[PDB]
Amino acid sequence: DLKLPRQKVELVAPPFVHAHEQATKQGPKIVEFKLTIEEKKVVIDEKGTTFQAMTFNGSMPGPLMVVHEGDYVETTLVNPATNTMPHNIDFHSATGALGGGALTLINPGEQVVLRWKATKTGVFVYHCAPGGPMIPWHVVSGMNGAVMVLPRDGLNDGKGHALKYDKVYYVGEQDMYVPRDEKGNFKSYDSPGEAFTDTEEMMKKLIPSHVVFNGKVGALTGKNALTANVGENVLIVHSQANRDSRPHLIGGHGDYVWETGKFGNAPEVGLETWFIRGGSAGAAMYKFMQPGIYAYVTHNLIEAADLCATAHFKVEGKWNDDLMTQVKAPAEIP
Amino acid sequence: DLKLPRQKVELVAPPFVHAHEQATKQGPKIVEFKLTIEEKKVVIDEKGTTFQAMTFNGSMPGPLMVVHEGDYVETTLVNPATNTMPHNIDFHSATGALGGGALTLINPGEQVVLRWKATKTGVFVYHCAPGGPMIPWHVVSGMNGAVMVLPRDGLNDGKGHALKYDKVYYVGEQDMYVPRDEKGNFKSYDSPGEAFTDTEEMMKKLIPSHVVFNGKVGALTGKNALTANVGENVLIVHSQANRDSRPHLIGGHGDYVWETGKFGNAPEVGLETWFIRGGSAGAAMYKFMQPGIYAYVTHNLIEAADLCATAHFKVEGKWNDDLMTQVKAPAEIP
Amino acid sequence: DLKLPRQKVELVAPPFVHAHEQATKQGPKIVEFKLTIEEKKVVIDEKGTTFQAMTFNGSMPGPLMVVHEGDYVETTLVNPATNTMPHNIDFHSATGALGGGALTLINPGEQVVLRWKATKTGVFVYHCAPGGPMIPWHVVSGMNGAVMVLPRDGLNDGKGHALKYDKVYYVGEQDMYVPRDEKGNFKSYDSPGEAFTDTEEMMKKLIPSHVVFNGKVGALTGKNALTANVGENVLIVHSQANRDSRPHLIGGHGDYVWETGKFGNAPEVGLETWFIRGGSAGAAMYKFMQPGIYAYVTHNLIEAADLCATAHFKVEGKWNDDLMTQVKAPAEIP
Ligand SMILES: OC[C@H]1O[C@@](CO)(O[C@H]2O[C@H](CO)[C@@H](O)[C@H](O)[C@H]2O)[C@@H](O)[C@@H]1O
Ligand SMILES: OC[C@H]1O[C@@](CO)(O[C@H]2O[C@H](CO)[C@@H](O)[C@H](O)[C@H]2O)[C@@H](O)[C@@H]1O
Ligand SMILES: OC[C@H]1O[C@@](CO)(O[C@H]2O[C@H](CO)[C@@H](O)[C@H](O)[C@H]2O)[C@@H](O)[C@@H]1O
Ligand SMILES: O=N[O-]
Ligand SMILES: O=N[O-]
Ligand SMILES: O=N[O-]
Ligand SMILES: O=N[O-]
Ligand SMILES: O=N[O-]
Ligand SMILES: O=N[O-]
Ligand SMILES: O=N[O-]
Ligand SMILES: O=N[O-]
Ligand SMILES: O=N[O-]
Ligand SMILES: O=N[O-]
Ligand SMILES: O=N[O-]
Ligand SMILES: O=N[O-]
Ligand SMILES: O=N[O-]
Ligand SMILES: O=N[O-]
Ligand SMILES: O=N[O-]
Ligand SMILES: [Cu+2]
Ligand SMILES: [Cu+2]
Ligand SMILES: [Cu+2]
Ligand SMILES: [Cu+2]
Ligand SMILES: [Cu+2]
Ligand SMILES: [Cu+2]
Repeated sequence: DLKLPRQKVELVAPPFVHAHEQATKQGPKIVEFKLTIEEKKVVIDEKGTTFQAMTFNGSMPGPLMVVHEGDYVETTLVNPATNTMPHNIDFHSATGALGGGALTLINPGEQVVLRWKATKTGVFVYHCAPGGPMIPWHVVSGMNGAVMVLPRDGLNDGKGHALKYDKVYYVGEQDMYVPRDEKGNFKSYDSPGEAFTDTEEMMKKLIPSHVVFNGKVGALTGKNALTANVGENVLIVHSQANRDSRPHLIGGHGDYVWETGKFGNAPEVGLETWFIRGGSAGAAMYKFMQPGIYAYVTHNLIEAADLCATAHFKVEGKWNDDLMTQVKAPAEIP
Repeated sequence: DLKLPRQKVELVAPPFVHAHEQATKQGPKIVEFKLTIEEKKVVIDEKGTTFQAMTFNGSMPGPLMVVHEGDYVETTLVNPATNTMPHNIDFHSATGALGGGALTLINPGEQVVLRWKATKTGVFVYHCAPGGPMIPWHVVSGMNGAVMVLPRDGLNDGKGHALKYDKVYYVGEQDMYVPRDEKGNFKSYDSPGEAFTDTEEMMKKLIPSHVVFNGKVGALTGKNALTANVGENVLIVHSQANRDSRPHLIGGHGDYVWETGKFGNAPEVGLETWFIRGGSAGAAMYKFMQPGIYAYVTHNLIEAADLCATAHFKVEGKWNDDLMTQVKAPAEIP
Repeated sequence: DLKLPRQKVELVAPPFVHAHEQATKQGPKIVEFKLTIEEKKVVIDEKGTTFQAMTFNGSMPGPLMVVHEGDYVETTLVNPATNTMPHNIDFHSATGALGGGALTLINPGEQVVLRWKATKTGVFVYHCAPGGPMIPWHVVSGMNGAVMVLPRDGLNDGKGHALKYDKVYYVGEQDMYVPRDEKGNFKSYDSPGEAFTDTEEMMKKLIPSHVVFNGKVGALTGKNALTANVGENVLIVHSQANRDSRPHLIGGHGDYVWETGKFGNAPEVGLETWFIRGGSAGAAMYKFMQPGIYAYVTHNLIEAADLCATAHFKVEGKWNDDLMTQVKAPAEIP
């Protein structure tokens, strides 16, 4: 059958990304991944609101999988008996059978092994899609992540120059729909099944209660701020499986941006704000020039500041007064 | 006056497209079309919800008109006396007089003949726009379609290679605003006029009750699924006259995509999901690689699965195990 | 310290733009601007609805600032003692300190002077961002504008040809959130502070009551319509600091469009409708071909016609019957 070398990957939780090569001299391999589904009640904000989450590998988003063009991605999807619902997986990077969804439906207690050839480069969403109304419900419950398919020569700028990142982060954005009771408090539920009727009613009204990165308000702040140093080129992969987003690095730019997320297209340069279409992943790289704190947001600022969609970067290095300076500090008007 | 050959087109209902050439050796012609407006009460979902529709040629969307750059498009717009409202037409492909709207206002019982030169290539919306608050109301009642203006040399990839499609489909997406009564059932009305006050109130809240393709939930499924064979290159024109959409072919890609819809720009390649700005048409071509059923959706999955915005393709041919295979069918976890 | 020539600019209120060069033989300068914040109650519609606005220089949007790549932009931001709140400024064109926001927080009675180097070309949002939930509130209260950073050689089409505009207009789009009382009338408030709790509650629901250009329904109509002549190339800069928009010139096109707004990228050509991601500015140029009235809208037509987002152009010149003609005026159907 398929006679290529096998390579296992140990996935790591977002926003971090498992170790990988950008450019590689390896030829095609069968790259082996395991995703174990976990349904669990989680806390999504600083007020203690709870949420019936459904996850790949315990996280929102599911972890970033990284391969190269022409690799074969062999995923063991596991649905333990401790879960209540069937689940599957649709890879937007894959060709056929509803992205794999038609070949991966598993009941609690089952697993399945799907292989797909990575013929399309870029960052792509993966998500659960059991069928019918279950599709949006599983997705907005957290069951989505992304996979990055790099060219074997690494990234380029479309003008012949290599673009090498010093680090990569994966920001998965999640629209969440938590119903409220009559007096206006968020509801808690004993199971995903019990949450479904109220949650679907809200979903159909198309206004989320929360829009978060990495599964919670504030997830990518404080101890868990993203980091960089002045001089480092950082790739930020952003996904949104269900709803549009408009990423922006406050105090920075997107030096090279693939907003549609596909490396067969040259990046755009020098963006302020870019656009992640719901159902996609995109990527932006930026070389930090200034130390200090940055915020990384969706630039619907209501969503960013009030519904949860803000991350921070803490950046080390030397301030550049040529690029920016406070000529006169705040003072009384003359 | 204008001394060119005249060619009549027999329009066909969406999602099909009237016969045309891609590349042509014909020079400019006056291409003659007729659109007859029909106001009618229709059923829009499988529950039997009704809707006061306003249409060009009896369909939602109106039919796709196809011409070549430099042709003159001569449209006889007819508003029969059996209708209740005035109507007109604005072609986004046309130059001057509000796209034609300022030259085509016709009362019931009248017709008008407008000619415009097709100086801009791409796919474009056309829609009714009588004036003032009537503009959105006529559009979201169904009065919109599209027109495709092909280069005379056919389509290309921006790198010198021809792109020829084997077939083309037109998917018109419609945001609909059907009010509900106090207990939560959709309302029915005796005329568009009677539907207006409740419908406008809802419209201004910017949340549709239904988002459909080809005028109804399920229109492009079952007997009426789109079709292809493995090896066929299919062009999918997508329009949305009032509201954004994010098309996605589940199990496929956009091999070549003009998301802004204009053929003077090279297509993007290898997309997962693309973006149709409200007030526009875009186009994507894909060469099918795998047989089976595909879904074509807007990738707000709530809209797709719960509000109506899903089409199917049924594709014939041989499965390609190199691209995808089920290595191990669902089984008990060891 | 920084030993370059200083040049003062006298800002002008939108939609007009202060005098500037496109291509220039000047080298880098320190270009001096002053922005004075004004909190004020204004009328936003033809019904007399009032609104607690917060502005740079008294206008919504704040005025367009125009410089060239490599200039240094030195802004004196003034917060008079007659205001009630602290304020600051974040330039999306700037690098470091949250775009300047971390260096410009001023209480009523204070001013501050910030300099930033214009290292990124394009049109960019600037906006207030005091911190936390105040960020969206100040922005949607009106505290946003834009800055254009031109290449020193002026604009080009990406194919070696200069693009010179005959005039430029700045259309700032504002999503506004005015609460209603129980019977359904818009509320009035005595201060921004008093408006905050009801306004934030509404904001978080993500549906504006009004979407306007230049601060009011109808602002860019009648006496204050935009103007052009047949043959003139007009640049239209469009910004939206918080929420997406989809500009469209009814009866025209975007001949050259930078929808992401950044001049290091070639423009797209021949668009019908383009997309301004919330948190950005973009630009479109069009050479008028036909006289008469045009509407310039967001092509969510509900927003355009019903919530306020329509401007007009009045264009002088000779009608071109080759491009469009009414072959037969409205007449009884035979
Ligand atoms: O960045 C992708 C963009 O760059 C071009 C060159 O303009 O092609 C480059 O990237 C391709 C994909 O990695 C390489 O195959 C090619 O050799 C390299 O020049 C464009 O063709 C492409 O759209
Ligand atoms: O696909 C459009 C894109 O292709 C280029 C070549 O890079 O031009 C091609 O298409 C034009 C429009 O059909 C032809 O006139 C031209 O001859 C052909 O090379 C780009 O200029 C254009 O943006
Ligand atoms: O329009 C920007 C686009 O044009 C290209 C040429 O294809 O570069 C032009 O514009 C640059 C920025 O103004 C100039 O530096 C350059 O000399 C000029 O050719 C592209 O490289 C660019 O993306
Ligand atoms: O109190 N129930 O929503
Ligand atoms: O610049 N950010 O809100
Ligand atoms: O305080 N920084 O976003
Ligand atoms: O990294 N030095 O501050
Ligand atoms: O703060 N005094 O100038
Ligand atoms: O029952 N009327 O909405
Ligand atoms: O892959 N589609 O939901
Ligand atoms: O069952 N297919 O979408
Ligand atoms: O077309 N053959 O299955
Ligand atoms: O289904 N049994 O492995
Ligand atoms: O009447 N108060 O909303
Ligand atoms: O063409 N404009 O609605
Ligand atoms: O009447 N013109 O929009
Ligand atoms: O400008 N002449 O109508
Ligand atoms: O209006 N009469 O043909
Ligand atoms: Cu699932
Ligand atoms: Cu999907
Ligand atoms: Cu009409
Ligand atoms: Cu229109
Ligand atoms: Cu402020
Ligand atoms: Cu900002």
